[PDB]
Amino acid sequence: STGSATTTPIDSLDDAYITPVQIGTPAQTLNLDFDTGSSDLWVFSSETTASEVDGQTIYTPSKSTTAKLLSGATWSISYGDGSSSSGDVYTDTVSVGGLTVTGQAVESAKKVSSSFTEDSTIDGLLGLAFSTLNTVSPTQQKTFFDNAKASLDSPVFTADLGYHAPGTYNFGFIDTTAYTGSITYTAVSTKQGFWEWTSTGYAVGSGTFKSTSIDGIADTGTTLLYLPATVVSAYWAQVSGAKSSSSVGGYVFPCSATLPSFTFGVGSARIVIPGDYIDFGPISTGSSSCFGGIQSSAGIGINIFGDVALKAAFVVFNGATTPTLGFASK
Repeated sequence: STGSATTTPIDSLDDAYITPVQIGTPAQTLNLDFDTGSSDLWVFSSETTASEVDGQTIYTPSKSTTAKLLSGATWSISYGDGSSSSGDVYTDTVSVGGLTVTGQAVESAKKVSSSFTEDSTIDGLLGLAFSTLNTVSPTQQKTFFDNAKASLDSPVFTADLGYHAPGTYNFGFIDTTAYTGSITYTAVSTKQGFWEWTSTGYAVGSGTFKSTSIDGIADTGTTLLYLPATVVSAYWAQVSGAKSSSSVGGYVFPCSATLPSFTFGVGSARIVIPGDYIDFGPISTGSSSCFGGIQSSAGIGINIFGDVALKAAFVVFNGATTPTLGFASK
């Protein structure tokens, strides 16, 4: 089997992407944030504290003839941005772009933190990291991809995120029309549960490529590109007036600037992030200070190849017995 679904930016900045997902019988369609940095499929639901729902579409398990309470199971998750959610668990039928999994753990939120409430466009998350990170207790649950893998034509999914435009998540096949040149594959460590890999270096604008190993994670659920402070300083030093602002929480730059591109290495190959992809717009409405899309990871503990980087590429998440990542230009 295969599946193919369009993923759409939630706003004019590409802060996140939502993909429609059918849950239950009859189908209830929710728009979920596909997140290769986590491993829980959780939804706003009829069980979510009413004051914490503000415009999201909810899953109502009592209206699904295929929903079954996973008795005793609870979940609770905290994300790198400080947001969180928790609740109980049903199993139900879940379909993405025509690919159907029966018995998928659907984690029903009883509580969500304010950032989720405040984002009316995201009805939940669909985790695509390794199932070892799934938070369901006492019986850890598998991701949608893990459950689907055996049925897929090939044990892969691909992320093709758009810049200010829709893109595609495919399951079970590699669309050879969706990228240019060849796909370069690189090793993955699953030791932390992430799609963790080592970039071979970087370049700023037309500058020379610096060969240096940068370990990080391919994370569709993180907006920006988070890299070591040395690398980020070298990038922003090429932008007149750019500075790190403790009050804003990162590098800002004059909105009048034209940003240089940023290149990252995948083996001997190179992925170029156009400068425009690094512009996240005014820090507050009407400001002439703009927020940068490349930020330091120094306070995180891990480097994160988030959407800023991934949307410059066609990305293969290869879930073969030894997982690997593939990147192609597009």
